[PDB]
Amino acid sequence: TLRAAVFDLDGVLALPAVFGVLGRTEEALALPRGLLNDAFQKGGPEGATTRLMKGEITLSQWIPLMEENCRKCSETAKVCLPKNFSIKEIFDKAISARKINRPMLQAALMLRKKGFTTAILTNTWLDDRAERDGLAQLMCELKMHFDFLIESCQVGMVKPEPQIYKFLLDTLKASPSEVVFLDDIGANLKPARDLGMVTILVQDTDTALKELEKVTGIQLLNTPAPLPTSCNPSDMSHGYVTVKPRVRLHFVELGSGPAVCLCHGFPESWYSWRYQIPALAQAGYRVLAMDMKGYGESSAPPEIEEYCMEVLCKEMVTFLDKLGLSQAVFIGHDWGGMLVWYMALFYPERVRAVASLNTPFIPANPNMSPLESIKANPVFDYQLYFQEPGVAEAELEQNLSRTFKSLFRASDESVLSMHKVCEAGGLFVNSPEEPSLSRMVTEEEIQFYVQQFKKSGFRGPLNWYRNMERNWKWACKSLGRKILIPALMVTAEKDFVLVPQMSQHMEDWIPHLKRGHIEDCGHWTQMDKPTEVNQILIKWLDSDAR
Amino acid sequence: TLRAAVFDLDGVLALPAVFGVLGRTEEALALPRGLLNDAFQKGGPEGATTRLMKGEITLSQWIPLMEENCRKCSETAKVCLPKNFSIKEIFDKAISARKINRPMLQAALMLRKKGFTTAILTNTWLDDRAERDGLAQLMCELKMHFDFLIESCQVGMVKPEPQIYKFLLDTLKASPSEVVFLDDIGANLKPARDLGMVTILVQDTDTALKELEKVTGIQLLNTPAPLPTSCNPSDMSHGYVTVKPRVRLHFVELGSGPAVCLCHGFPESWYSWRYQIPALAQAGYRVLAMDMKGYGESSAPPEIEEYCMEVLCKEMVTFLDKLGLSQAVFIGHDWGGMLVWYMALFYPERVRAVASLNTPFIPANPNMSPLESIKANPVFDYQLYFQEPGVAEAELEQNLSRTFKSLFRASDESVLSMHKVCEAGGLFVNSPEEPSLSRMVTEEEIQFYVQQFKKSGFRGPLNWYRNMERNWKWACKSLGRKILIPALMVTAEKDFVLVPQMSQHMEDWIPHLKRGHIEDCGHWTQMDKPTEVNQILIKWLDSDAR
Ligand SMILES: Ic1ccc2[nH]ncc2c1
Ligand SMILES: Ic1ccc2[nH]ncc2c1
Repeated sequence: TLRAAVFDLDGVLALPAVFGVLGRTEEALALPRGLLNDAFQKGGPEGATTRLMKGEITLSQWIPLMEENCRKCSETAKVCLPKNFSIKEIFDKAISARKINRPMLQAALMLRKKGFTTAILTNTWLDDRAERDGLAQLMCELKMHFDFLIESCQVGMVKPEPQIYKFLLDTLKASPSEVVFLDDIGANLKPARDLGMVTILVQDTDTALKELEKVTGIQLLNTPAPLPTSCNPSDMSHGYVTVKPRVRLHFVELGSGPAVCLCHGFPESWYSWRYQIPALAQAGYRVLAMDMKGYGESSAPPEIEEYCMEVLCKEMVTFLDKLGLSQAVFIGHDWGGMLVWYMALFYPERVRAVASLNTPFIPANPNMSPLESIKANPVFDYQLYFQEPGVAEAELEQNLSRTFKSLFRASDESVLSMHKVCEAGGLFVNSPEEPSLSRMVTEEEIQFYVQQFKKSGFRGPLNWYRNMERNWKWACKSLGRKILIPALMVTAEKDFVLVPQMSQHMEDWIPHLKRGHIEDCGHWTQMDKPTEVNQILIKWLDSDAR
Repeated sequence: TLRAAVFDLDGVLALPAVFGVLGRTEEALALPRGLLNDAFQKGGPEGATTRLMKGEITLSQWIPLMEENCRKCSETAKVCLPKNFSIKEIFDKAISARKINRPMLQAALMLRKKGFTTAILTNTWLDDRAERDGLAQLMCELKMHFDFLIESCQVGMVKPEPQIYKFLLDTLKASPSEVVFLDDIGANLKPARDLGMVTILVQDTDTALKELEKVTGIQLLNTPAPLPTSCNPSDMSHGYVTVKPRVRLHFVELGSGPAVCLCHGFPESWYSWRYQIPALAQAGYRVLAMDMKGYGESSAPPEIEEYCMEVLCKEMVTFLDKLGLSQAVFIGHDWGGMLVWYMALFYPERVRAVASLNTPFIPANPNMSPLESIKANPVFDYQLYFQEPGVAEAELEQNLSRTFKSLFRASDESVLSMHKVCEAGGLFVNSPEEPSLSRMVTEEEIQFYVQQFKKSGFRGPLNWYRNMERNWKWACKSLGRKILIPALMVTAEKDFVLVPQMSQHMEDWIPHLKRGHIEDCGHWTQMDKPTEVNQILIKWLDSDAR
C-alpha cells in the first residue's frame, strides 16, 4: 500500500532529458552518432561525470575534463570536432532551456495533498558557473512542494548505486512496497524495482501519469484547475518595524526584486494575500504583505485619530524609511485600496506604481459632508452602523468563528443583506448562529483569522471607518491633483458594495489608468478569484512596475 | 542660547541651487538674461510655481504651466525659444545633477551629536515624474540624519510666508533665539530673522560653516574624519525565520537590491555590522545582518552537534529558501568567515559571491586530526580552553560587562594574552576586574552585547568550536573542489590569531581570489576599521557581486 512518491528531476520533473539534447547537438553538428553521449558517460563509475555527480568536483572543474573526453571519443571515431565547439556553451544553453514539467509537478502536488510523502531524488552537480542562478531558481521553485530533496552531489552517492536507494528509504521512513519511484532512466529504475518498489519508466508524461494514477488509485490526469500556492504562516519570514513609540508594523516577506507592498482591507490580515504572495515572489518581486495598523501582529492603539488616512499614510512612509526602501509598488484591497490611492496622491515619489482591487478612486466632494455622501448610497449603511464606538465591536467580537464565516463568502452563498443594517440592529441579525463553510475557505483558514483577532479585536479595524470628516478635510487638499504614476483599477463584477460602476469616472483623475475586471467575483477578491487576481497583477507589474 | 539648527535643502544641503542652473541654461541657450528664472517665478504667490510648492498640483502638472510661462516671458522679451526646448529635460537633468553637500551634512551631524535638534525646512514639490526615484533616494539618505523634515508641499505653506516659520517653531518646541536658520535665499531668510532667529546666508559652504561654528561655539570645520553611520537597534526592521521546529533565525534588514547576508563571529551579534549595514544599503544592496545560531534573538539549542558546519550551512540554505532568495552574497568574519567559505564549497548555486574578514580558507588535512592541527599553533590554545563544556561558559558568563570590555579592544590596548590560556586557567586570569573602555566602543554598545548575551549565554556560541572532528570529516569531502565563484579575502595586519600569513596559500584553491588588507587593524575588524571595511566591501561588491 503506497504512501510515498519519488520523482527524478532530469526527464521527470524538468524537461527535457540530457541524453535527448546531447543527441540533438550531435545532429546539429553532423557529429558521429552517440559521440557526445559517449564522452559524457566516459569511464563510467570511475569517470569524470560520476565524480561530478558525487560532489567530488564542481561543474566548472568538470567542463575541461568533459572536453578532453570529447576529443578522445572523436580521435577513436576518426573524427574532428570544429574549432567553435564549446562544452560550456552547449551545457549553459541546455540547463537554461530546461523547464519544470508543470503536469508532473501537479501530480506530485495532488499526491502530497492526499497525504503522500513526496521526494525528489536526483543525480545532480555543484554548480559554480557564472549562470548558476538559473538552476538555483528552478530548484527553489520545485523543492518547496516536496518533503525531501535528495541530491547525489550532497550525499556523495549516485543512481544506480544501491546505497542511494537504501538512503532514500531511510529518509522516507518507508518500506519499499510503500514507494512509487518515477525515473526516465531504465538503468536507474532497476535498483528501486529490485527492492520491491513500484516503478514507472517515464517517457511521455501522460502515459507516466496514467500508470501513476492506476497504481495510486488517485485522479491525476484531467483534474480541475488547481488553486495557486498558498502560505503556511509558520514557514514565512516575519518582519517587524517600529514606526513610532507606540506603533509597530508586522509583515510577511517573500522573494527578491522590486518591493511590492500588499495592503489588506477590513476586517482582514496579511493572510488575505496568501494566494498572491508565492505567485508574485515567483514572478520576480519582493513581497511585503502587511498586517495593517489595528490588525494581527501590528499594534492596535485605541484612539480613533490613530486610524485617519493622514496618520496611516505617514506611518507607511516611515515603514519604507526604516526598511531603507526609496519606493514600493502599493497594492491594496477594500480599506487598503483607499490607503493606496492616498499614498499615490500624497507620496508619489515613494510609490513605484499603485493598484487597487474593488476600491475606486473618488475625489472628495468639498460641497457635501462625508456623512451626507455615505447616506446617499443605501449599500454604505453598514458604515453608519460602524460609527458608534462599541456597537459593532460587541457584535463582531461575540463569536469570532461566526463573524469570519458569515463575512467570508462567495457571491453565490451570502447570508448577509448589508441592507438597512442599522434598522435591523446588526450585520448578523438574520444570519445563522452556525454558518456553513464557504467554498472559498477551509476551517483551518477561518481559525487563523479567529486566532489573529483574539489579540486586539475589532476596535482599531472599525476605527478605519471612524475618520470620515478628518479624511475628507485632508483629501480636499489633493483636489487639484491628478494621479500620473502607473495605476491599475481592478473591479469585481459581483461586489455589491464596491460595484464596478463606482470606478467609471476614474480616468478624469488618472488619465493613463489601466484596468482589470473579474467576472463572477464577490468582495473577497483575493480568495474568491486567486488565479485571475494573480494573472492581472503579474501582467500589470511586468509591463508597468518594472 | 542655541539648541536647534535648521537647514534648507536647495543650495544648502544639496548642491547646486536652482537659480544658478536656470541661469546656466539661459547662457547655454543664448536666451535673454533672467528669462527662465523669470517664467519660473511668474505670478509670484498666485503663480503656478507657488501652487506646486504648496502641494496644490504635482510636478508633472506644473511642467506644461512652466512651459506656458516661458513662452509668454519670451513673447514680451521679443525672443523666440528654439523647437528643441524642453522644461522636462532641463528639470530632469538639474534634479539628477544635484547631490548632497557632504560637508554641510557633516556639520548638521556634529550639531545633533552635540545635542542640537536639527531639521530640514524646504520648499519642495510632489514628484510624479517617471524619474522621481532619484529624488526619493536623496531625501531618504538626507532625512534619516535629522529630527524633522518639513516639506512645503506637505504642510500647504511656503517660504517666505510667516506661518511656515511659526509652524517650524511649533515643531521644534523652541523659541526663535534658540534657532540657527541656514538658507541660500535672502528673501527666505528675513522672516526667520524678523522672529529673532540666528540666520546665516549661505553662499559658499566654508564661509557658512565658519559663521555656524562662531555662533554655536562648536567645531565643524577641519574636524577629524567622522565614523560611518551606525544602527539604532530599535529603529531597524527585525526579521524572524523558523528554519526547523526548534530553530528560528533572527536578522536585521535594510536596503534594496542584491541580498548581502552578513555573518558575525564569536562571541558577537548582528550589531557587530552596525557600521556596515547603512553604508551597504546606501551602496544599493539589501542587507540581512544575522544573529547566527546560538546568538541574540536567534535560537540557541544546547546540543553540541547543532553547531557543526554541515547543520549551520544547511540551515542558512533553508533561511534563503524560506525568504524566497535563490542567492545571496555571503560576507563573514571570524566563525562567520569560516561558514561563508563552506557555503561557497557546498552550496555555490546559492552563493552570489563570498567574502571573508580575517578568516582564511585552509583545506582540511586528511592526514592529521583537527585536534593535532590546533595544537601545532600556539595562538589557537584558547580553542582548547573552549573544548570542555561549562569551563569557558562559567568564566565568560561570570561578568558580561567585563567579558565584552576585555574582548573588544583595538590592537593598541589589549589586556588578553591569548597565550597559554589553559595553563593560566582562563582568558581573563591576568585581566582587570574593571577594564577600561576601548576607543572602539561606547559603554552603551557594550551594554547592548551584555543584554543580548543575558538570553542564552555562551553555550551555543562556544559549541561552534566543539565540532572540530565533525567539521573535519565533512570538509574532507570537498578536498577535490576549488572555489570558482567571485571571492574576497580581507586580512587584518594586527590580528594576532587570524594572522594575514595564514591566508597566503588561498590562491591554490581560489585561483581568481581578490584581496583587501587593513593596516593597524586588530581582530574586531568591523568596529576597528569601519571606514576601510566599508570602502573594501562596497568596491568589491560593485565590481564582482553585481
Ligand atoms: I465588511 C464588507 C464590506 C464590503 C462588502 N461587499 N460585499 C460584502 C461586504 C462586506
Ligand atoms: I575570542 C578571540 C578570537 C580571535 C582573536 N584575535 N585577537 C583577539 C581575539 C579574541
